[PDB]
Amino acid sequence: ERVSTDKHRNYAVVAGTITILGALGWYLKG
Amino acid sequence: GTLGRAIYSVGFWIRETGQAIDRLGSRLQGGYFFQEQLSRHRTLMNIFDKAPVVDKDVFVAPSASVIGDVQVGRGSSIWYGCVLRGDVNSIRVGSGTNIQDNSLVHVAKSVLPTVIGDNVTVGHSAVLHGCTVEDEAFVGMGAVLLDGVVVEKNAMVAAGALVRQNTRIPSGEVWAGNPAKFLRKLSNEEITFISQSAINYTNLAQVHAAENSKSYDEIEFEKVLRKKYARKDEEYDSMLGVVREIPPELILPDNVLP
Amino acid sequence: SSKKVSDRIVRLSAIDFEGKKHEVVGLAGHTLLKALINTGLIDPDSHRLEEIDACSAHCEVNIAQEWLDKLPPRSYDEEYVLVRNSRARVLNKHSRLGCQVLLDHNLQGMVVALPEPKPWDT
Amino acid sequence: RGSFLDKSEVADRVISCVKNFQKVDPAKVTPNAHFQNDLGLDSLDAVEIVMALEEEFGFEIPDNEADKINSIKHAVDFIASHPQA
Amino acid sequence: LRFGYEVSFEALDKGAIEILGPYGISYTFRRLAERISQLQSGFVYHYA
Amino acid sequence: GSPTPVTAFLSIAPKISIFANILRVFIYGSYGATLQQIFCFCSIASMILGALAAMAQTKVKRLLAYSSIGHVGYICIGFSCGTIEGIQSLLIGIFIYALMTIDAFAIVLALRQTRVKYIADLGALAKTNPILAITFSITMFSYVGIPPLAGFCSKFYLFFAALGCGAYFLASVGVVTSVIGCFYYIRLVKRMFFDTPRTWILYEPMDRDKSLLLAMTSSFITLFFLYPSPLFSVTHQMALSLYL
Amino acid sequence: TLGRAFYAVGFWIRETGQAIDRLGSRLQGNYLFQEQLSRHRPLMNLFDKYPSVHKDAFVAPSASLLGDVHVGPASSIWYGCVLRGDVNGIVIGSGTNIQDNSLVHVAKSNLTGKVLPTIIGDNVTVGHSAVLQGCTVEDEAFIGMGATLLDGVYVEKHAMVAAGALVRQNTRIPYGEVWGGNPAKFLRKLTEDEMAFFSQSALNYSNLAQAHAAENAKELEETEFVKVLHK
Amino acid sequence: SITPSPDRVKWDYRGQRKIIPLGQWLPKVAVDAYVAPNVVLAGQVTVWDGASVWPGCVLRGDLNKISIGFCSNVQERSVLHAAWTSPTGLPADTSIERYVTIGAYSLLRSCTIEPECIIGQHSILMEGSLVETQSILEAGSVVPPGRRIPSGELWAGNPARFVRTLTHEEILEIPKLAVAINDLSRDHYSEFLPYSTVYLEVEKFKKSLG
Ligand SMILES: [Fe+3]
Ligand SMILES: [Zn+2]
Repeated sequence: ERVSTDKHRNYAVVAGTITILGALGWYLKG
Repeated sequence: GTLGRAIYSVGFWIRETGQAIDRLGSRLQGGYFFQEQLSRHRTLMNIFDKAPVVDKDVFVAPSASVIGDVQVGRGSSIWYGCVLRGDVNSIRVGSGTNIQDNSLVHVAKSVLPTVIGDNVTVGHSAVLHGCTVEDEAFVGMGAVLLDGVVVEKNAMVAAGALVRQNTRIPSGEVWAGNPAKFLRKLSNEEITFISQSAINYTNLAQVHAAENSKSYDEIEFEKVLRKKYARKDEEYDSMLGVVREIPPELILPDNVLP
Repeated sequence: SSKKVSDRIVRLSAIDFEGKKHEVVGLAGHTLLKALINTGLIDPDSHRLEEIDACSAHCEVNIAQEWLDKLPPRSYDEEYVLVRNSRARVLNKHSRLGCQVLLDHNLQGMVVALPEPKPWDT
Repeated sequence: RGSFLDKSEVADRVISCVKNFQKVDPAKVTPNAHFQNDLGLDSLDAVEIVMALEEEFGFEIPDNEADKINSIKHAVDFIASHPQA
Repeated sequence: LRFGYEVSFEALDKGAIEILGPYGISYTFRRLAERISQLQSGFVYHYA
Repeated sequence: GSPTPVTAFLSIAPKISIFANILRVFIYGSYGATLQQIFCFCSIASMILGALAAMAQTKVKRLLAYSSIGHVGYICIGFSCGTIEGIQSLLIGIFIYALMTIDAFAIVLALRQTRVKYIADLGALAKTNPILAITFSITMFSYVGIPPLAGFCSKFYLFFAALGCGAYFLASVGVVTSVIGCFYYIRLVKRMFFDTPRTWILYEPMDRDKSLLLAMTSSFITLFFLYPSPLFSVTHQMALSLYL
Repeated sequence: TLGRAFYAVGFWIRETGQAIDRLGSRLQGNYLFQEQLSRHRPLMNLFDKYPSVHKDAFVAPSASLLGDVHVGPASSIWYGCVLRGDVNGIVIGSGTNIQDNSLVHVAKSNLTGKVLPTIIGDNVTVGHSAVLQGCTVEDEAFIGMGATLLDGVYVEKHAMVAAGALVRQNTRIPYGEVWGGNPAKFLRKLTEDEMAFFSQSALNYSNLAQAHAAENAKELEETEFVKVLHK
Repeated sequence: SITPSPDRVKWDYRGQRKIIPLGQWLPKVAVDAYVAPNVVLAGQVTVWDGASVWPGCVLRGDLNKISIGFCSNVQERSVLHAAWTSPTGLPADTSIERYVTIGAYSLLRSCTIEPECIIGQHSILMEGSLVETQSILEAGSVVPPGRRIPSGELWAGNPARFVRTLTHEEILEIPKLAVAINDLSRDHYSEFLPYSTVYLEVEKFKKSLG
């Protein structure tokens, strides 16, 4: 009732957040 | 699972932030803007404890506004934006007839009730104010019919014609002009064209009702199908061994095709 | 002095490549190419601008010698277009571009022939 | 070079084709002559005339157009106005 | 007054200068461009 | 004949690779005045006939092809001088021509939505799509070699390499060809801006993928004259590093 | 101006906030924002030209009041009406009626000349399909059905333009007269009985408008909402 | 006897859809063009760049194509329609070329309006009619089917009749009027965001119901 049922979209969102975190870490460490 | 719940919570936070930003922008507008609200417009309206009675096959457009004592028969059509409010009196619209878009079929007094017969067309933006139109007549686009006018069976009022009070349009006759002079005799081919137009517009009304009575899911599905089938490649289809036939959802009925 | 359109209507006929007889209706002052496009035997997207520069002989129509005497003769640009845009670089002596055929009641009743269509996409 | 047959050549060929019928006579044949009345022929004679004309000119005549070839002038006009002749 | 139009304008400005200037240059370049475009005959044999 | 993406790729990508190959096989390996003479004759022919044939063309793709031939002729003058400045000019010209060709073919693909075929098709474009008309006119003027735009930088530096080259004949032929071949670019600009055709061909809007690339390329072309030092230094370093 | 600059900035901020909201909705899997709903508003404003409508004045939901309309008390605007006052204002008095499918609009652009604001008085019927275009109508008047009134038309008190009449620019309809015809011309003088009929019609039509507003103010049908939503 | 349907929508919680695609025919609106939220474009409607479709009007090209050209203005509450074939045997699709101003209560059906035209309100153009280039029809003019309005002329009357020829200065003002209503349409356009906020209202309604 309060959960996203799309596994592919959830994996895409996880990958996008991981990408943002990795880019931020790369910028900070560079 | 837990990932879905976490993503839902993140989406809820993002949605709340977006709504807050939207409210801040609306406040910064200065209060001039009029926020868009729900429809508030009702197609069928019950007034004076007196409800419209429309058939199950009549196509009444959502933009059309029918109020009160309108009684519409089988296979009829009331197109977009047409107004038929029988509140001070009654409006009786027969079967197989059509009242085209942006038109008005109002009734007055409390006695000159509005009567429209069968297999009769009332064209675009036509105004009726208590007429008695018999079966298989033809009122053109923009024609305005005043109080107490009677149009006989197989009679034509041309486009943009004022027909005054108590005027009678005789059968097999055409009336045109601002004081509505006699024009012609409306020959047999013209009468056959009138009947064919009534039938064709009934079929068009059926198609329009079928398209307009679709919920969100059907609209989205047909939009996806139309977007995917909008353009086709035959070289790659032949290479793959596929045909890509048009789905029946986008197949328009042959009744409305030339 | 009612100023209708039936006076401007010019009715002519066209036999297309496979030999089917067609009836073509076009207004006076509007070109034979426009009349054929409205009829539907010429691809509208193939020829859009009614100009000699934009014409690549996709409006070419073969006309009878007894009808060539009723319309102005071919211009140098028209002859050049016909010569260049052809299977063989020769002049057909019976064909004229549909852009330069200005329809009129003098040409009303004219019979034309539509040759095999050519590709135009890229 | 050239897509339509010359009008004079078409007229001469059509006249010669008509002359090659046993029932007709060269005296009563004219460029404007009705097959049924002027030449004194029948329905089958007209049909055979149309078929002979189309065989000579090497292209098939549609049914309605052939039905409208009841005169030598009509035949000449149709043959001269057709690109497949 | 005659020199203003018969010689200076018609014979020189609209005459020799223009004939040997933009007019003749335009005509010669048009015909030369046409002749050059005639080379691209669309034949594989011609290209080879 | 080939589809428009195919011809765009053919016009853009192979030029730089083949010319770098030519530099590495001829300028380094078989460097000798006869090769520069061969390429001098080829450049003369390329410029002259490209201008002459593009003046007579009435199709956008064919005009682009002949413009590419002429600009290859200019790259060939840069090669046929075959010095440090000559090779640097060759590289500058290749970069500028690639940028301008990307711009022009992006605009062509933008107009491909409505199936543009002839030069007249883009007529009256200054009314329906104003900013597109100015962008394409800027591209055409860059192809011409008008100073404020990027094409003129490669142009005058090629001509300077030709003046230090000793090839006065080559430079004169190149500049006369530059004047001659301006006419069809000017005709394009006239078709967009000056003409008032009876009927107009309305063009559908672009995609963001082409729009961003076109905006970046047009900004680079228009504002290159404000800062050409990076490209000039890079090309000079490349020319110097060809040998040592 | 600074007001318009702030309006544009507010539009940018609202667009960004709505984009964030739609991003959150897509994260939640809620795609109902893609549902195309009618954006029609009964009262639509320009930058700083919001329409004014007094309370106890009926405005149909299908009616659209764009711009600088200034509806007064106890008046009516019916279904399908369009009231456009963006170029110049529309002033509408008290007790008047704008019947179904009517149009009261002000001229666009100044090409023809100065843009005349539209003025409609009190206790006046403004026709049943009329197309008023920047004219002035006085109190207790009866603009007829499907009547065209061009800019500069001045209808005086207790004056009637019959149905279908096309009153051209700079035409004055005087007291107690009826004008009709496509080249609008005088037909017959009015009578005190007809003037009393005009006033009584205005009053009873305002009463009918009050009844319509009372019936329309009812809460939206949850049954109908569920019927539309589910299949 | 008529049988009312119990499952009939008396309230759609959303007005008439602005775009009504019939079968595979999807109405097309240029991004530069402005169509008001109150309009109804059904079927084979094609509105090009710069068009100014004003509130309250309807364009039903289900029977045949309807085309609105560049900078063309169609004003409030007008009706546009088409049908198969015409009395003139010419194509019966409704075509309105560029720089054509069309008044409020114009009733257009199977018209062929050539570019740079002015048409007043309450003007009716029945099937097969064409108004040639650079022509003006004043308010209330009705043209019979198959009647044409010649180029460079002004026409008037319930039966269309020629009034006077048009001077060049008056002719040049038609594109100026077209672009003036185009500018007003652009002013109207800025008040609409790409996405409506009504979905928040429908979600609130759903939460209130459950
Ligand atoms: Fe042509
Ligand atoms: Zn009424």
